[PDB]
Amino acid sequence: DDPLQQTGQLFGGLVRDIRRRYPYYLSDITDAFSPQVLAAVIFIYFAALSPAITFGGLLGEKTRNQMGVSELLISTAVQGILFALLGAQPLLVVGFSGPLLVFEEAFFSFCETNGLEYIVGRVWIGFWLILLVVLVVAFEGSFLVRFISRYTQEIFSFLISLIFIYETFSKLIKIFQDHPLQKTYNYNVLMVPKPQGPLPNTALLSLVLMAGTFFFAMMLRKFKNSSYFPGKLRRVIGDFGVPISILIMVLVDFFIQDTYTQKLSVPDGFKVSNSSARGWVIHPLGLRSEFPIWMMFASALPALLVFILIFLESQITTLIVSKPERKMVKGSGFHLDLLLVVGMGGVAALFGMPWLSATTVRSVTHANALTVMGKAQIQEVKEQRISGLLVAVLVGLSILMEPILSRIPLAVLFGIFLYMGVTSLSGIQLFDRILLLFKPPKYHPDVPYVKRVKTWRMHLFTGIQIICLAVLWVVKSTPASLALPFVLILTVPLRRVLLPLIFRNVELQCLDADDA
Amino acid sequence: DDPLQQTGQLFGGLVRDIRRRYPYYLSDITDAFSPQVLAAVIFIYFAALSPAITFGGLLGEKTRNQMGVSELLISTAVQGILFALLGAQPLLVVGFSGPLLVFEEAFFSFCETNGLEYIVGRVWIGFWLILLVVLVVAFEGSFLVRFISRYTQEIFSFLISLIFIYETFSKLIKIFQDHPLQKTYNYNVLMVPKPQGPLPNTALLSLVLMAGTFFFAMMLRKFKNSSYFPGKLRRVIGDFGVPISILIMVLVDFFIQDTYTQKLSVPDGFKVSNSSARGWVIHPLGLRSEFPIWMMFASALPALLVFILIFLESQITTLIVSKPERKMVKGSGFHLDLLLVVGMGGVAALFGMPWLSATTVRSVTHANALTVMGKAQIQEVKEQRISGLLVAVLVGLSILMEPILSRIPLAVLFGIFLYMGVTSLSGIQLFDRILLLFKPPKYHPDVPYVKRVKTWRMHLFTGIQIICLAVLWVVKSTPASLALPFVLILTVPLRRVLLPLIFRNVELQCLDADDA
Ligand SMILES: CCCCCCCCCCCCCCCCCC(=O)OC[C@H](COP(=O)([O-])OCC[N+](C)(C)C)OC(=O)CCCCCCCCCCCCCCCCC
Ligand SMILES: CCCCCCCCCCCCCCCCCC(=O)OC[C@H](COP(=O)([O-])OCC[N+](C)(C)C)OC(=O)CCCCCCCCCCCCCCCCC
Ligand SMILES: OCCN(CCO)c1nc(N2CCCCC2)c2nc(N(CCO)CCO)nc(N3CCCCC3)c2n1
Ligand SMILES: OCCN(CCO)c1nc(N2CCCCC2)c2nc(N(CCO)CCO)nc(N3CCCCC3)c2n1
Ligand SMILES: *[C@@H]1O[C@H](CO)[C@@H](O[C@H]2O[C@H](CO)[C@@H](O)[C@H](O)[C@H]2NC(C)=O)[C@H](O)[C@H]1NC(C)=O
Ligand SMILES: *[C@@H]1O[C@H](CO)[C@@H](O[C@H]2O[C@H](CO)[C@@H](O)[C@H](O)[C@H]2NC(C)=O)[C@H](O)[C@H]1NC(C)=O
Ligand SMILES: CC(C)CCC[C@@H](C)[C@H]1CC[C@H]2[C@@H]3CC=C4C[C@@H](O)CC[C@]4(C)[C@H]3CC[C@]12C
Ligand SMILES: CC(C)CCC[C@@H](C)[C@H]1CC[C@H]2[C@@H]3CC=C4C[C@@H](O)CC[C@]4(C)[C@H]3CC[C@]12C
Ligand SMILES: CC(C)CCC[C@@H](C)[C@H]1CC[C@H]2[C@@H]3CC=C4C[C@@H](O)CC[C@]4(C)[C@H]3CC[C@]12C
Ligand SMILES: CC(C)CCC[C@@H](C)[C@H]1CC[C@H]2[C@@H]3CC=C4C[C@@H](O)CC[C@]4(C)[C@H]3CC[C@]12C
Ligand SMILES: CC(C)CCC[C@@H](C)[C@H]1CC[C@H]2[C@@H]3CC=C4C[C@@H](O)CC[C@]4(C)[C@H]3CC[C@]12C
Ligand SMILES: CC(C)CCC[C@@H](C)[C@H]1CC[C@H]2[C@@H]3CC=C4C[C@@H](O)CC[C@]4(C)[C@H]3CC[C@]12C
Ligand SMILES: CC(C)CCC[C@@H](C)[C@H]1CC[C@H]2[C@@H]3CC=C4C[C@@H](O)CC[C@]4(C)[C@H]3CC[C@]12C
Ligand SMILES: CC(C)CCC[C@@H](C)[C@H]1CC[C@H]2[C@@H]3CC=C4C[C@@H](O)CC[C@]4(C)[C@H]3CC[C@]12C
Repeated sequence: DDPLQQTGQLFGGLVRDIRRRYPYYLSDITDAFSPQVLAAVIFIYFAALSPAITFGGLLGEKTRNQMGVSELLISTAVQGILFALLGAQPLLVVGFSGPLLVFEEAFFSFCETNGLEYIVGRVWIGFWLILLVVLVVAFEGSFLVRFISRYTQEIFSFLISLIFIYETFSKLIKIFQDHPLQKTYNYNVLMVPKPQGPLPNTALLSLVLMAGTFFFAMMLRKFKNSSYFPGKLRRVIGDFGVPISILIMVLVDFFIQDTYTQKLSVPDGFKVSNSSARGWVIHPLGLRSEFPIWMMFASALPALLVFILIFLESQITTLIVSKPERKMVKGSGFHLDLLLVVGMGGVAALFGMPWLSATTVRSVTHANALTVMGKAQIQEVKEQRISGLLVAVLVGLSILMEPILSRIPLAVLFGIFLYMGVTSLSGIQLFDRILLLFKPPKYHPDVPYVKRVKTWRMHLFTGIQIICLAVLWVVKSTPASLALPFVLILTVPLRRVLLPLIFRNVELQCLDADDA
Repeated sequence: DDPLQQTGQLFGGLVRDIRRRYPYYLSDITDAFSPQVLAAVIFIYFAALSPAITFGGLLGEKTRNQMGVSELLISTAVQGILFALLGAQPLLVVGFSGPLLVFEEAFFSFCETNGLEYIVGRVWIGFWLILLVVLVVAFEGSFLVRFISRYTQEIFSFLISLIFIYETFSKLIKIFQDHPLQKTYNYNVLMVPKPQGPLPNTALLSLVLMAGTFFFAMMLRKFKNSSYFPGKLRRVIGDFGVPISILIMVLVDFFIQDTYTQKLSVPDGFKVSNSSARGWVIHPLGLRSEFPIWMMFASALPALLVFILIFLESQITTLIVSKPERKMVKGSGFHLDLLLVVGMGGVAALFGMPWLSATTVRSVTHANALTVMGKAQIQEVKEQRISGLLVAVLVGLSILMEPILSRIPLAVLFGIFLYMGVTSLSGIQLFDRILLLFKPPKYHPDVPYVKRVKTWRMHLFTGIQIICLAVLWVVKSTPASLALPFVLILTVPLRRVLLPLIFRNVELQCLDADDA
């Protein structure tokens, strides 16, 4: 029954993953028939879209429009639809991530330096990723995911959410730096690409919209598990907590018409950003210049790095989402998801669209959205394919529904990112122990490790995980950001060889447990 | 032991009030030796000052400077010092109120029409208030305060808090109306009296400062009764919850130097606002024109109205502050406080300074500030004279402490008013029953009246008190605002004659109880 086992035959895990979930496929359609599911579709849409808009914008300027917002949106749409329809864990949101953007920057700079075609280079990376993932899934390489314990899962899960929170505030600060609070402003300024100068009331309204959206979302989450209004109405309003918070604060900005706020800009149509550069289908052998055969084979070495990026990102996200404490009964497959995510991404490279990964926050957020609360204990989770499908389709149709997206500020969706960032920390025992450092020892949650492990030893354990978080954040800050996944890999040796020396088994078993 | 009893002798209550509290007078100095007491001094200072600044400003413009901020500040200082040193309940904050402001415009408008000297008119009102209060205290007229039950106390206490909250938002709205969020602004504008035109970033920053101060104050109140940090540090930070919230958000505005925010303006020195109109000491017989002897006797009729205003305001505030549920052991005197408050106010009229009253929110706020929490049950209250004395002295020295006050925005102190407004509702059973209207019947607090009175009957009782609140708010809105105290008087007949018909004794006794 345990997914992470070596069968001892070629593609044994892949078959066993299909065999376990596809029996539930008719349930994966009906279970979606709930208002809570529709509230998740609306929430996770904006959670899924705005990153693809942002990263696409960032790719555009750092890759000279070889790959822009349109390519990313279509990729997130097509791979999102397929993965929802064919995957093992539909609650995983497949999209673009920060470590993937860093690779594209380095790959572009590498290609620029050596003087090779970037987009043609990726096609080969994509082919080697298809070769590697088939070779990995063949021998059931996802068995090594067993070794990654809560220690490494939580260190990861915490770091990703901090980033998500950090970046959100970095955008608010950027708005304030762009539109400073001056004494006088210049009004003879163009706003056709974007505002050339500073603008009045822009930065403060952006803060008001961000703070307000995070407030309303949190207060409606507080309202969900309150004792006000009838139980039906309290849940319905609580389930649609974010969509109400968005609608309100979007309508707030709609009425404030004279003042400027930065909105969600999408491409005009379904066309590549730079048409002169590349077409919709990228040629392996080359576009303009004849692509070298040395790079055609040496594409293996970056593809190995991209595989490790997509593997760890996706497989650790699968762990986090399919934890025992989260009441997920339909079953999670680590081989079929890895095969699709990388396999699709490899074929996506052929059409000059970016390979994606099962992103942690968006996956967690989508799981948390579909998770229902009893009495605070988790009753069940609405595990189905319709939520992940509809989000992907809506992301695909984002280019068409510009009229609607044009009235939605970025400030409000940054308020939603802050809500996603804070909410992501909820079921992380690391974060729980970070709070206990500040709380006195008498006022502890009396959890198994609190009762058994000594207070100073528990804090010492928590201390070492901050040292790891700190080191990971330093590695992230430095140019060597593609080394970050390999530093997180060292978190597994730590718990395996280093901690057993300074700590005891009894404490280690209590602090780091598979189930709680 | 019960204060509200007829002794059956002249000035029996006054003697009995002195006899009960003055034995504790040495305790009323030492009990003030606590950090929590110093945190109250800082909090209640701004709570006491900014109203005198505002009402003084309002008197100034509606009385042609015959009485402005200077007179009000000195009155609140002198009467505040004396009442703290000589009073029965030092926790009562004596200051100017809205119903008193209504009388001063009404009396000025009367004097302007008939063509009489306003300030000389008040001197006679003051003499008749001294005659009435001595005649009332003689026969122990504060025995009628017994008839005022939680019903009328809570209806009052709630209405006063709603006003306090309403007015706060009316000032924010005014700022937004004054400094609208436009596309373009004019920078060639004078700001020497105040900004002549609209200004950028002023209204939104004012909202940010107000929202931020109310947030920090509430989160530090939430922190006070949390389980974070050692018990000493949690209380100390919790007790200084408002002063920290003020300091922070004042320093926030200090760093935002280019943008404009409206600050606390006080007079330059200790001089009357309009020297030409009149001097410090007002002459009974007249200043310029010979004051009529018909008004010298007819001054009784407005003085009777002012007495009823100051009596009900102060005596109902004394009830609220000296409730049984609030752990106040040193004893409350309703005769000695009424004698001082009105008697001082009558003598204050002679120097052209405004008669004051024991204001409900500022009294409640000051009591709530000095109230310590155990475990949520009230352990004790730090009842002493030093808090009320120091506030009054600081209000007196506000005119000299201009450099510090000039850097403090109004926006932040409006955030403190909102905090005072919401916190004032805490120990009001009316407000508690307003929440139970929305909550389901199964999730009720299990208080005596919840289990004894039927849910539909309790909601019917609460419904009638909203009808009263509504009627009182309508009477307040209309020109007849001096009729409001006499409408609140009718709240006592209601519970006495009208409710016993539709309701039963058992329910009435449970819903309206002297102790809980
Ligand atoms: C869940 C409820 C939480 C939200 C409820 C709302 C509470 C707060 C309401 C808004 C007020 C924010 C307080 C800070 C005020 C700063 C004012 C300002 O803009 O100053 C100018 C400053 C700029 O300072 P400056 O003027 O020195 O900049 C330099 C300018 N030159 C170069 C010209 C010298 O801007 C900022 O503050 C930017 C940084 C943002 C910091 C505030 C972000 C917080 C908002 C989201 C809330 C998240 C925390 C909540 C806690 C977690 C809860 C789970
Ligand atoms: C304890 C924490 C609670 C406080 C922090 C939570 C608040 C989050 C911070 C942001 C403020 C909220 C967003 C308000 C939306 C309006 C913003 C704006 O632009 O206004 C434009 C409007 C003006 O709109 P306008 O300018 O478009 O109107 C048109 C005018 N013409 C046509 C002339 C151009 O501003 C106002 O009217 C002010 C409204 C303020 C209302 C919000 C009050 C916030 C203060 C705290 C309230 C506490 C509530 C909870 C109490 C209970 C506590 C448990
Ligand atoms: O852009 C839209 C989303 N956001 C906004 C969040 O509010 C965002 N911006 C980032 N940017 C900073 C740097 C490069 C430009 C944008 C960024 N960078 C990184 N990293 C790469 C840098 O090494 C860190 C390693 O994961 N990781 C991010 N998360 C995304 C999900 C899975 C991974 C963690 C991330 N997220
Ligand atoms: O934090 C806000 C406090 N302020 C700011 C001024 O210091 C304020 N402003 C008022 N107004 C401003 C705008 C023009 C009118 C005055 C006002 N008006 C009334 N009343 C209605 C006038 O008829 C009387 C109703 O009983 N009562 C008030 N209270 C305060 C004392 C205890 C009692 C209730 C009151 N308070
Ligand atoms: C589309 O791609 C082409 C080819 O990469 C870009 O072409 C030229 O301009 C760039 C600067 O804008 C230079 O860095 C290139 O060297 C130059 N290349 C050639 C062959 O002329 C073009 O700018 C891109 N267009 C957009 C809209 O991004
Ligand atoms: C001080 O008081 C005097 C007397 O009331 C005010 O005097 C004059 O100006 C007023 C308008 O500003 C008129 O309404 C008065 O009728 C007029 N009275 C006389 C006798 O000339 C004076 O304005 C006040 N000054 C200030 C600073 O408020
Ligand atoms: C699903 C698609 C898009 C992924 C592409 C990867 C290919 C190579 C994968 C997907 C499904 C896989 C097959 C699934 C099941 C079996 C049955 C087993 O007895 C032998 C291997 C075999 C036949 C696998 C071979 C490899 C396979 C064909
Ligand atoms: C586009 C941006 C600005 C906001 C989008 C949010 C929209 C889609 C949200 C906000 C509030 C939502 C509604 C709130 C509650 C209910 C009751 C439920 O039983 C059926 C759906 C229904 C009727 C929702 C439909 C979707 C809804 C209208
Ligand atoms: C419709 C649902 C099921 C899928 C959502 C995504 C849809 C809208 C997207 C994904 C890929 C997109 C296509 C990608 C490529 C092209 C070629 C171009 O010359 C015309 C548009 C066209 C044909 C696009 C139309 C819209 C499209 C089909
Ligand atoms: C450079 C720093 C920030 C990175 C390392 C994280 C810091 C905060 C960690 C490392 C070791 C930790 C300490 C280890 C042991 C104890 C003893 C316990 O009774 C109280 C907490 C305390 C004192 C911990 C507090 C947090 C701590 C100081
Ligand atoms: C503070 C002053 C100026 C207020 C003036 C009010 C007058 C009427 C008050 C103030 C003090 C009062 C006296 C205080 C003490 C006593 C002793 C008692 O056994 C008989 C009544 C008697 C004699 C009181 C009578 C009324 C009294 C004289
Ligand atoms: C005038 C404006 C800026 C607000 C002024 C508030 C000042 C007076 C407040 C803010 C925070 C306060 C401090 C906070 C905590 C303590 C610790 C306590 O054991 C003694 C008092 C002391 C040291 C307070 C002194 C007064 C203080 C500095
Ligand atoms: C000092 C403490 C105990 C009391 C606080 C209030 C003080 C500062 C106030 C209240 C009344 C004020 C006085 C009122 C009247 C005048 C007359 C004027 O021509 C000079 C200033 C002078 C003399 C004031 C000085 C300051 C004063 C004494
Ligand atoms: C002038 C305005 C404020 C008047 C409205 C006040 C509201 C709150 C009052 C007026 C009439 C009241 C209702 C009258 C009758 C009933 C039926 C009873 O079985 C439960 C309470 C309930 C439902 C009351 C609830 C409160 C109520 C709705």
